[PDB]
Amino acid sequence: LFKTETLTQNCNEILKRRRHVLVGISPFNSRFSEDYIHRLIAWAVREFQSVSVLLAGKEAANLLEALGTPHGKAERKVRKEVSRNRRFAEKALEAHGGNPEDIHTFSDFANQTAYRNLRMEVEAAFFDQTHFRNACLEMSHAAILVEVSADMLELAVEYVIAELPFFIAAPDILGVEETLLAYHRPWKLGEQISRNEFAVKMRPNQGYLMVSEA
Repeated sequence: LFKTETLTQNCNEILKRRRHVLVGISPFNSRFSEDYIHRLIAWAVREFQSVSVLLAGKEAANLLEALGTPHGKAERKVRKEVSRNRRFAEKALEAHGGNPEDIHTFSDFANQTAYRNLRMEVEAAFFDQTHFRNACLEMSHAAILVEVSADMLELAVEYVIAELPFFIAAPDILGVEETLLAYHRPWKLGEQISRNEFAVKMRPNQGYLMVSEA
């Protein structure tokens, strides 16, 4: 039903224990359709003890703004899109035996200590290390995905910075022992992170699970 590919041999060991998976769902991404979300979550609930859903926070508007959508309309548009992702995930979670309250957005933790610490770690790296800054900008290019300017990227990159703590430690934010972030795309930044190319480090209880249909 789904084929999986881990980041590291560590990501693989977390995978073997099947404790928690954090399923990402992106706004405005043709991948996530009601039927697809239903299948993914179905598979998650089967394969793991515990399933959580991660949605896009407020900075998702930065993406629409980079595409020239005006600021006010951008927030309203993101609100509609994300609340719609939520409704689809709630349905699926309810239907397959998961907990409908296990949906979060990456903005929900803004005042949480664990989230703020991590966001600081990422900002310090973003500003200090040029390599990291560029990896991040490449990634925000990926997110916006008719020409793309450097200012568009300085805008959209807020999205990548806000999201990243769930990629490097979700467990600290959600209070869970260990977890895998499941998503359909390859994560290039993650591959570099895993090789110790930056001051940002993936926590030993976190892993990235690339998931694809079968």
